Amino acid sequence: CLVCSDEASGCHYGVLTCGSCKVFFKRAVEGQHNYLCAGRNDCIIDKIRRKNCPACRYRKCLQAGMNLEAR
Ligand SMILES: [Zn+2]
Ligand SMILES: [Zn+2]
Repeated sequence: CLVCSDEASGCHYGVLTCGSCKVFFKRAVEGQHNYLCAGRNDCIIDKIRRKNCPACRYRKCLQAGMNLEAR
């Protein structure tokens, strides 16, 4: 993961965030779109690898530069 650092794979979504955040982005993209954090001033879904905010993960998938159809 470009973001979290939970090893990722290239695949169809290109941008190699972990498999989950990709499929996630996908279903997100699709239904639950825009995940605007806990707006808790740039929440970390990283370093320690704890999901302090699921919303924030999508936000940083963007930030990482992860978009659905292989950005
Ligand atoms: Zn990830
Ligand atoms: Zn967050």
